[PDB]
Amino acid sequence: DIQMTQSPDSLAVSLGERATINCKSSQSVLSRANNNYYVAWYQHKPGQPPKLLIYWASTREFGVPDRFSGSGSGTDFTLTINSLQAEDVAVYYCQQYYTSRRTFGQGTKVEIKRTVAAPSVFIFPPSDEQLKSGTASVVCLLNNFYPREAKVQWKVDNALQSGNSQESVTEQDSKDSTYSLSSTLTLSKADYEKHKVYACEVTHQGLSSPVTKSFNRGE
Amino acid sequence: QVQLVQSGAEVRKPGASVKVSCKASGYSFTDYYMHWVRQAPGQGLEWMGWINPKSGGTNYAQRFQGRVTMTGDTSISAAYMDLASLTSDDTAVYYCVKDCGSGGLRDFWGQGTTVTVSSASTKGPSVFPLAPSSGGTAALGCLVKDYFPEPVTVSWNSGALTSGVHTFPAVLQSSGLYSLSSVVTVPSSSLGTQTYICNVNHKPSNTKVDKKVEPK
Ligand SMILES: O=S(=O)(O)C[C@@H](O)CNC1CCCCC1
Repeated sequence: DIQMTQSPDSLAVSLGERATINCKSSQSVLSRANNNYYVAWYQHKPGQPPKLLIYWASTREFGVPDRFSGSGSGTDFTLTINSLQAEDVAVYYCQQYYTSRRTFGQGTKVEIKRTVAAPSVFIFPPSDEQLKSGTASVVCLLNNFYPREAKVQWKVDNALQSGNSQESVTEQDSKDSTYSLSSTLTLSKADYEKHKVYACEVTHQGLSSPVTKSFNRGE
Repeated sequence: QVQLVQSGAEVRKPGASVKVSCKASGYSFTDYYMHWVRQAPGQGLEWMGWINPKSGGTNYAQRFQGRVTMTGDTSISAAYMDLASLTSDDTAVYYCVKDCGSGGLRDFWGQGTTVTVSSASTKGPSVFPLAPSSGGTAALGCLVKDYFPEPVTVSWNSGALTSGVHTFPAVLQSSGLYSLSSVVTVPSSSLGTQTYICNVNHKPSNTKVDKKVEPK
């Protein structure tokens, strides 16, 4: 089958600057009959199905802004976004349709590159309502930071926790180009009521040193 | 111009099969190709196969050969994707895609059908407060814990409060149940005057909860 290898995986580009996304076919995708490359580019955003931008490597689909362009040269395909706008934040995929079986590339996530912004950190103890149930969730919020890379370290009575937390991250905010992240530490009610000091320690390149938010159980 | 209407979300146990439908209207009903594309959590788009609903001809990706069957009913402009021997690797959104002729737009997509492969039973969430406890601004929220299947929606003050709201992607817990957090930042001065209610809806369990969140 024909493989499509995209690069890079992730691209950060300043507003109004040029984004370049690459895709390499494992074999020719050129028709000798019409000299067209059988390559498409798709844009995938939340709340909408994938959207065709470019077909036959370089033909823009109706309704696609002229800042999108495609190029094909043998096995190398490029999608260029000139004058990147916040609305262009998406995952982009190449696709070959040279063969009867089609192949997507793995995708490239495009974000707006803004200046580094440190997170604002907040910690929430488990509710008394939840404690009735035999589980405790401790929540740490990292608000409005850039870039997305951040380390959350939970500590309980200064013991570093590993494997008992989960986190998830918002899509980039369209107005300020930041991320937010929530981490949840799950522990038994018995363990929660045994220990005292609950801390969320945040490492981020916008901070000089890690920031800790903490509470003492019962205060 | 063209609508591809897909069947509703499905839950299946591992080893079961699922059949998803796609019904076209607006342009043609016979000689076009319908494709199926899926997206599993954290993964890229994956092309599954095509069917020509006029001829009934099909072609499947090698990794689904022997496990997928696509069929068509040209009389109701319908295409079906039947996937057998389901595992958690088949939890995904499944999209139908029409291949158009020359003249206009080259393709049209359905909105997707979510299939969840799990042994978990339908369960409505518990909703716990994240009570406000930082430089003129306070954070508060709702923890929406232990529900199945996806999705849940959260609004604030019946959708009147949008500024500073962040609703995180759900996480799947080792229990097989999902958890989601929604937060909002507000002026600290507002915590005395203004009420904050998170509106949680889990349609799969017919569970709607309004939780008022206040300082402890
Ligand atoms: O109105 S919406 O359907 O958007 C969300 C709905 O759950 C709100 N219910 C109200 C909450 C305040 C007290 C009266 C009941």
